[PDB]
Amino acid sequence: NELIGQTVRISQGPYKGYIGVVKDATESTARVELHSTCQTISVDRQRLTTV
Amino acid sequence: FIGKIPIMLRSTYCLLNGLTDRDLCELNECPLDPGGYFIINGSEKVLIA
Amino acid sequence: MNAPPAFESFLLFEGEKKITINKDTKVPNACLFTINKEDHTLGNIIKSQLLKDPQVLFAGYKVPHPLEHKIIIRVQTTPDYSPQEAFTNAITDLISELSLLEERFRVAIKDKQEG
Amino acid sequence: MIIPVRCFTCGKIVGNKWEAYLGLLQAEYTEGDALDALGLKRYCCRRMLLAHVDLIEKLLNYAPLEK
Amino acid sequence: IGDKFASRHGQKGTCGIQYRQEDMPFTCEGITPDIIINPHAIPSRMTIGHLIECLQGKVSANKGEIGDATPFNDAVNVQKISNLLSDYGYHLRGNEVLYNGFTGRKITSQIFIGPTYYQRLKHMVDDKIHSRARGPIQILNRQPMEG
Amino acid sequence: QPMIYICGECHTENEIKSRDPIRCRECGYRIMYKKRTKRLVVFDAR
Amino acid sequence: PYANQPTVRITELTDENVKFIIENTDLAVANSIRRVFIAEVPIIAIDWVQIDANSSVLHDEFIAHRLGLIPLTSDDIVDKLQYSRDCTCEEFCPECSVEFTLDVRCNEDQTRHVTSRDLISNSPRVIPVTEQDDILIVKLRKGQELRLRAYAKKGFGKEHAKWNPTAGVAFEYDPDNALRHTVYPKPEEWPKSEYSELDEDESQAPYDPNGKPERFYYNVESCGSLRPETIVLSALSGLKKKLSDLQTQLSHEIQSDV
Amino acid sequence: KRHIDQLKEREYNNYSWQDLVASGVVEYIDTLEEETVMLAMTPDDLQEKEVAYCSTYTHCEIHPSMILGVCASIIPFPDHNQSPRNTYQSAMGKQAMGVYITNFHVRMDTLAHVLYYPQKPLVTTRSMEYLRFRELPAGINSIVAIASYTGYNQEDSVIMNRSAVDRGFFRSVFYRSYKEQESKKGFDQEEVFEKP
Amino acid sequence: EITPDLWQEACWIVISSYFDEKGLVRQQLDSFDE
Amino acid sequence: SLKQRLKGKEGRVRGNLMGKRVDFSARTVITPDPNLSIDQVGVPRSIAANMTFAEIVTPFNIDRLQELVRRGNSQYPGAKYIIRDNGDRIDLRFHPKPSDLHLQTGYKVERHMCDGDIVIFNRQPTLHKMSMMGHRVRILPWSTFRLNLSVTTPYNADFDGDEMNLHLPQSLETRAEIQELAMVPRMIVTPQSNRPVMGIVQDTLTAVRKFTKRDVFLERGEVMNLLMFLSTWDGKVPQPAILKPRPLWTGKQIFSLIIPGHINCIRTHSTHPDDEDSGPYKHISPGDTKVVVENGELIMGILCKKSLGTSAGSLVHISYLEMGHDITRLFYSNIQTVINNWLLIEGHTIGIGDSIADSKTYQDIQNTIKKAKQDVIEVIEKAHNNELEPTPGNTLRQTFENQVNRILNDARDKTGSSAQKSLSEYNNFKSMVVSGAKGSKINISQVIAVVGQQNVEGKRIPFGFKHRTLPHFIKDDYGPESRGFVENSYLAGLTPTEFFFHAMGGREGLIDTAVKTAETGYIQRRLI
Amino acid sequence: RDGKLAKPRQLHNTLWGMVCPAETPEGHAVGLVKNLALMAYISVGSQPS
RNA sequence: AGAGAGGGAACCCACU
Ligand SMILES: [Mg+2]
Ligand SMILES: [Zn+2]
Ligand SMILES: [Zn+2]
Repeated sequence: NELIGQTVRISQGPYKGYIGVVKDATESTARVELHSTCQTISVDRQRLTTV
Repeated sequence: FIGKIPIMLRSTYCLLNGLTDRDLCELNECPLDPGGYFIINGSEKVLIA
Repeated sequence: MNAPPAFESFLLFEGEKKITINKDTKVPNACLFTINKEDHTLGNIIKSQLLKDPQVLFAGYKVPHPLEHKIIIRVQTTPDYSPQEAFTNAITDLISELSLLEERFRVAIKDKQEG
Repeated sequence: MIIPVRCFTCGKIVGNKWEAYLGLLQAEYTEGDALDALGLKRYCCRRMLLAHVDLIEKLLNYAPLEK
Repeated sequence: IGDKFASRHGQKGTCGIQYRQEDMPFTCEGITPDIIINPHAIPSRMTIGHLIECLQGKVSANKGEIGDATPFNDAVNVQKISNLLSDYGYHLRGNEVLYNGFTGRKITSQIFIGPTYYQRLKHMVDDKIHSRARGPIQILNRQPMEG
Repeated sequence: QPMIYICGECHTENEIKSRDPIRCRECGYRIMYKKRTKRLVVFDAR
Repeated sequence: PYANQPTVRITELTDENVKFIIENTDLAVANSIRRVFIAEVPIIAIDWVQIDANSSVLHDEFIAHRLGLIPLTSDDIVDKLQYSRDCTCEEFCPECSVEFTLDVRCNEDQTRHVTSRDLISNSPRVIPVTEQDDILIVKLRKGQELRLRAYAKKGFGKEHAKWNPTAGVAFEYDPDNALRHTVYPKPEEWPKSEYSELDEDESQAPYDPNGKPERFYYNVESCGSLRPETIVLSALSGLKKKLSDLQTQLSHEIQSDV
Repeated sequence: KRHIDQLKEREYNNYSWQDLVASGVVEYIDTLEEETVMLAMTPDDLQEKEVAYCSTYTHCEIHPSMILGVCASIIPFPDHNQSPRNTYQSAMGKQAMGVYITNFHVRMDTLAHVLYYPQKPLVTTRSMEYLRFRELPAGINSIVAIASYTGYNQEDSVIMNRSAVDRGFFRSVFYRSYKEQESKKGFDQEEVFEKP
Repeated sequence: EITPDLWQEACWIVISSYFDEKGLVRQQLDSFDE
Repeated sequence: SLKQRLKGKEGRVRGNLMGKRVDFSARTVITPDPNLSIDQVGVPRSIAANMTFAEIVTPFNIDRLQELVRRGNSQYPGAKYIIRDNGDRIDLRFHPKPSDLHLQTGYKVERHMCDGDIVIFNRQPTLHKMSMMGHRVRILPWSTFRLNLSVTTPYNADFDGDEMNLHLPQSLETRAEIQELAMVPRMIVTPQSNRPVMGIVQDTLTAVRKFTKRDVFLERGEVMNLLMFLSTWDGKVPQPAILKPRPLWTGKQIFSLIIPGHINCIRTHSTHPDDEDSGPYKHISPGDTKVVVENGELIMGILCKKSLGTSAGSLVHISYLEMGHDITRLFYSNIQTVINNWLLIEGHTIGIGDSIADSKTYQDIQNTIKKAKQDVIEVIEKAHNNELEPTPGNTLRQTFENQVNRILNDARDKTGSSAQKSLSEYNNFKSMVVSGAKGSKINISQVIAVVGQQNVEGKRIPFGFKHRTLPHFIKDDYGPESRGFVENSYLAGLTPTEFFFHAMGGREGLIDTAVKTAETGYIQRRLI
Repeated sequence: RDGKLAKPRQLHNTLWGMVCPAETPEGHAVGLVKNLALMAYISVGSQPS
């Protein structure tokens, strides 16, 4: 996808304000490698805002 | 020239023998290190008695 | 790695009910109140208040697991008195006494700071 | 290394006490007198300064790699 | 949890669970334990030095001095440690009335509490956890890999 | 296009090239340290 | 069948701690108020740290951790701030965050202490608490520097320990254990509590079976993020709000069942 | 007493350990010579007149704590423990996380385990001053409670405080280095660093 | 004269002198030196 | 060579054909958890999100499996492989087009394992069949295998860095086979000694020993809090043992609520006097040390390890035989949960106050040590003057050695007995020893009174030097302190010579432990 | 290694003060691998002339 | 929307 390897910012939800890198992306959701925690979590594309 | 023989640190023929702690900190070597180990291919080796 | 996020203690999600009522079938007039995303800091007071009713035959609460944030409050009341009524009266009594305590604490602050 | 900001048990702000603790030590006080001169009643707050080693001063001797 | 901690007496053990401060028990003052260890780890292993270290730790943290724990001293026995601890408003043998963190009712037994020196070992659980499902396969024989 | 490296003991910075022997211009020190990245970092203060 | 009337008697009120007695209430109510002191009181703490540059001996995440535990003056702003995740803003705004900027480079041979004073806020009210000296964040050698922008957001103690306004909450009931909840093997060895009222001849009070826990003694010492009395006021308001929301969901569930 | 007076004022009189060896006060005794020596444990007990044991001592032990090794010297009250426990602690002591070296930021070590806020022990020995364990420690002083509880400190496990951990309690940092070089060979295979 | 009962603090002075003069790794360094 | 490739323990026959690497297996550290059943293991999410079960698409589960496929991989409920009717594998981690994500009856879906799945849990030295048992999967957040407490005893896993292996049965047939054969409820009673292997572990055992005492009374609120954790409670609060003054339930009533069905057992407490059943009070025990469970209700007695432990004829063994095996699983879970939750109110500890006896006991210990030491010395002076006569059957030196060992052993036993008469019934060492959960009387004697004689190879400390044990002793010194007898205790601390001799004894024990393993394992392999 | 005998592994009496009695690898190398005591010093040797 | 992986052997330290 286009979103793969793009630094994104969760702009909605419990994880709001986190900066991460998209590992996998779909039509609906996308996995984000969080820069802060040692964990990769999946969020909706509507909640993501690229830098 | 016969050849090169390894030197364990903090010896009498190592570079940092008798150097002050300030000089060691200038060389990025801590004064806390007791030496007594060889540097072979970047690996620190200890000769077990 | 497998660390749960810090907001799992108090934040619900879509499809999660804050309170779930399940009528017990072992004894008459008993219900299990499953409170999601809470801990002892609610169930303990609810249990203590439900013990003050003369019409509650059993008032207890337990956490199934400390790593999963939910409590179950089991209430058995006397017949002719619904346990849900006891629960909604315990909540109101707690709110009343806490508001009274807050007002009295305000009065105490005014007394202390002004001599 | 550097002094913790909060006492691990209490959360009492102890990170602002270290330099004053050293000043009271060099002013010829005992360590307990220095501790309760800084106002640390609970021993869990007292161990934060009484057993701290200021290692960052050792870390600052080396020249910074980036410049 | 699963991270391997140890005392200075061979009293190792992984982290069973982590409670927040409000769930952890507390004394008459606001002091909560950082670590809660098993009482059953003592009697068979017989690490009385762990208890004496804890008692001397209370004395040291209250007195404001780093305590001395040389093995063969004869100037520091448990009775002198208890007498020094009694002067700081504590029980003779380091026991302190812990209040329960959940119910608030004070614990019937008097919990032995105080500061020890704990060491975090190199062994985490993230370095040791691994699962596998039809992954890489050896070439010499078609069996799964090692490690 | 050139990558800026910090010259170890020299602590100065210089350009580098592809297939370029790693040498400083001040004293020819062999150890270079790559500069910190230019992209943003964000840390949860937990 | 109803709630007893509690009363408050404050023994002292200082800028650090508040010491008071709550009488005529249950044990669970008293313990919950203590737990709400520790956890459910919301304050303002740094949670979003962006390191623009860093050359200090301490690494980035260590500095971000130390910035997290710094207490902030949130005596009146925390009631106005929305929770960051609840705000409809563009992922950050002055209604759910407070901006801090640190920009320090050491240009002298002296070890320069980057303290809590170098944290510069845009909101004049939300500033670090530090008479007392400042909170040491990181020391700097000559040539080292750190630049960062830190956003502080509203949160409470359950989320993280950096949102804990209380330094220590001492709580005890029945200091002479007339209830005999705790059973001393030898009560002579046991020191008396601060609130004991027995003569030195007597060790512990006589047992009464009809008694109940009452007259709870509190010693709430704040860390400086809040005044010790507004911690109690916010705690009581928060506990009442939690019960009110629980009642609202209870009413919805009951109406759903019927 | 004069030896102690000249030994306290070191760096001024230049009176070292070798000067005391030259003074005929201390000497090195090996294992063969220990078979033919009458060794006093401590002077406060084995040189005062009593119902005499031997009264023919030749040497005196300096201090019994010097019979232990480097890792058995960091154990507080090791004689109050059981010997297997001391051995196991000696195994664990070479494994505790901590600041292993002062120049760890320069070293490209593989599996570097360092700690955020290491502390010196409140309960220490005199021998830690000479291993410099108070300058590069490994561990944190913790307020432990030995209590049966919910049931997670059951069989050699410990219950920890989440808030304390959130305050930097034992929060370590793990470094791992990766080395790689290219090989200039006979033109058949040629490694080179580039973005593929 | 002699050290009657201040011996407890007098022995560790000589221990400190030994470990300031020799060190912990005299075996390795002296063996390689010789 | 080929022969070298086959002949070894790392060859083809043993290393590859007998014991081979297997897919669908996980290995991580275990940490305790008392809030899940004995047949439940709490596996992490990242492990469950990597090990898959091949579930066949049927019209009953076609909608559920369809939704899981729609989630795809890494959406934990989802799946990763979908297998066609002709054995064609389709990835779900690479996000194919939505067209080939349909499901008709016949497809296979390798879905991430959820709660209720069956796994095989084993430790490494599988010396018996209870070291490898089947558990039910429970998904818990953190990254460890949370398994129950009572399963520690068959596994011999003490959570101090132990990591276990978890195998997943892939077929449904083998899943049913494990459920019907290798379930831990079905592996409670072992065939090797017709006794249970689970038992009740240390902390629950001590807390239940203190719980079932006669002087334990519970307030109504505490009773309801305890009864909240009973899984087999029919919702009827029992009539209190004390009604009019302060309605107060006895702990035995709550434990009678625990005891399932109607089972009848008669056991004896660990501290039951042997002269009690001779005279009167044989049915009304003054010490409450006669365990009688009658008609499913605990009549009387304090339950030590001889009542709930792994001993044959215990309460749990009879619960297994008279009742079912699922009922025994509920019995174990109810005991652990409710006794732990009462232990929260009660609290149990151990400290330095439990290791100190009063000065009168210390005077008795020191007097006994002095008397025995003088007796050894006078035996020595008898041996020097040839006034000691040899026992028929051995030399004069051994008549001497037998006398010295006999005197020192008598001193150790007498001092231990005099020490263990002064616990004052609140000492936590006695609390753990009487319940039998952890420790023995010897540990109490060594902590309080005296460590005792140190031995190397079954005899005293040998003369390593020339006719002396250490250079601090005179030559030919056969006294107590010279030959390894330690008169100090762990509370007072050991002198350096006693410390060294104690280290010798510990070294001998560690050598025995380290050398025993390989020989025992080889004997087991040959036997099998 | 892997010897069933015990004499080379045991804590002999002459290990007093020269070698630590407690520290040892507790695996299959008990007593074989040892750690030197603190003040113990290995004689570097001189000429007998 | 281009979809798989390989090294191998040897020897040290620990882990239960
Ligand atoms: Mg183990
Ligand atoms: Zn340069
Ligand atoms: Zn906003």
